[PDB]
Amino acid sequence: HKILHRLLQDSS
Amino acid sequence: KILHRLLQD
Amino acid sequence: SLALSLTADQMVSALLDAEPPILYSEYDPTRPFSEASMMGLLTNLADRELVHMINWAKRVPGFVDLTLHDQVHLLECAWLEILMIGLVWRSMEHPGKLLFAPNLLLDRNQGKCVEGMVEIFDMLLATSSRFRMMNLQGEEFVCLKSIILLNSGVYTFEEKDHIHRVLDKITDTLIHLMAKAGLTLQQQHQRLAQLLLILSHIRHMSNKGMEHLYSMKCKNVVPLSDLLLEMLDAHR
Amino acid sequence: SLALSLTADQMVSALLDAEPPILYSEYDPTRPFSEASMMGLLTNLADRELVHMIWAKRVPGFVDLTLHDQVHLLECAWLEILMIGLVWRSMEHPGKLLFAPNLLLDRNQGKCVEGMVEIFDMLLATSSRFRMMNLQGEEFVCLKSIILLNSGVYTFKSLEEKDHIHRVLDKITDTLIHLMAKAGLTLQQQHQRLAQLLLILSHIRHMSNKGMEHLYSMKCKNVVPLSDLLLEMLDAHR
Ligand SMILES: C[C@]12CC[C@@H](c3ccc(O)cc3)C[C@H]1CC[C@@H]2O
Ligand SMILES: C[C@]12CC[C@@H](c3ccc(O)cc3)C[C@H]1CC[C@@H]2O
Repeated sequence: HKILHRLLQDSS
Repeated sequence: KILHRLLQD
Repeated sequence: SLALSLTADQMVSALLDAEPPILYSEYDPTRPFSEASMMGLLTNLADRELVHMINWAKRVPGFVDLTLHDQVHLLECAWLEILMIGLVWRSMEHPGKLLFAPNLLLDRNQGKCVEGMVEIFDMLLATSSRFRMMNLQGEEFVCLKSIILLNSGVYTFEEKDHIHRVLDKITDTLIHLMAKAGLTLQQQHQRLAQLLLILSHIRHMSNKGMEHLYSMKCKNVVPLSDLLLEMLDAHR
Repeated sequence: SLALSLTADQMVSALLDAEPPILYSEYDPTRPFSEASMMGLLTNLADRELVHMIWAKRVPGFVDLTLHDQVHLLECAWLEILMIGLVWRSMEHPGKLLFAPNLLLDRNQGKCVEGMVEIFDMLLATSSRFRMMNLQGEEFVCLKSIILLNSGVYTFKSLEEKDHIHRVLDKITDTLIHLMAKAGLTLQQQHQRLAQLLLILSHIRHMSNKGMEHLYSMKCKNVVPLSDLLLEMLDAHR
């Protein structure tokens, strides 16, 4: 969904 | 300005 | 300055004594609400409250030491924050409702009457719940309201230092109150922070409310008093 | 959680180590600014900073939250976070805003964009305040974490999470106080300084709300192509 969602899950 | 006047009365 | 020589207990007394009365709205129970009539009620109320607020500010220690231009600026900056913290305070003992006036107690569903207002009601109600959870005390409330007056417009400005000395005094007062109430040293700084962080949320609600009020004005929904128009104007 | 088991010194270390990198602007300093040019640089910078801010995951206690709650806090606080970062690094540049090491803008360059100088003045005023208080790096990282956890905490069967966030917030308060005690401040001076710092967060909220409105107006006018990420962040506030 949200780009933010994707960024959070992919955080490094 | 109304506020300016009211701060005196 | 007399304000700086005030003890903590004298500070609290002065602030408690300067508290404005709870005013009634022009609510007419013979008629159903419209977007226009509800906005009229709330804005008529804010207007009468503003007059009392102006006179309350004059009694906040240190305030009258400022130039009229500075007093004007601080109030123009903080007026809606001050109205809102008052509303949240008197709504404390009414879970799910905002006590705008004794004859005007509204839940979020009644907020829906006005386009976009339920969002504001929800934020106010959330803040009210927070006060209730923290068991905010009246002495703490009056300190917080005075901090808002002195702080909100202080950076958009000697006198600056004077305002900060006064603000420091209010901090000392808040700590004094908490110690007197039996809070441990650690609990004191923890509660101080919790209370002050609320002011961030109050600022947020004021900015959102200001945009909404301006929106209603620009759609000719409600006529605002000349004073309210000028207070609103100061934010653009 | 581990967040609550951290010592004050361990909290400061964790926050320091979690600090995002300082990015450069694509700015080419041989070309005068235009309104579009300026907005482009600032928004491009903000978009890249946002990715790095998502730092958030390393803020003690944050990783404990649901994906939903993390999204909410970031959506609420992202511009406040960018702004306090900007104010912090601009501290030692009176009258200027250090957006990047290679993009140092003075007040008048705010006029390059309509309605922006008003924003610049507020940021500059906050910077002067930080400078006046002699704000320390250890205190700054504490304040920025508080913003992340506080700004959207009241916009929330899940009362256990909100209480966890409040426990973490209390720990950060303990940490600020610890730094002040270590710095030799008396009890009265500690409480006074703590109050002073937190009141600045009120002004930072104010600047964010104003900046959000300005960023929105520039968007609608199509005076600048905003990234998909930036548009979604902006959309969350409207
Ligand atoms: C009418 C509005 C609803 C709350 C209202 C208010 C009135 C009196 C108070 O003591 C507090 C708040 C001010 C405006 C702000 C947004 C909205 O337009
Ligand atoms: C481009 C704007 C100016 C500052 C900008 C910003 C960019 C990067 C930062 O690290 C901080 C701030 C955000 C927006 C907010 C208002 C204006 O549109």
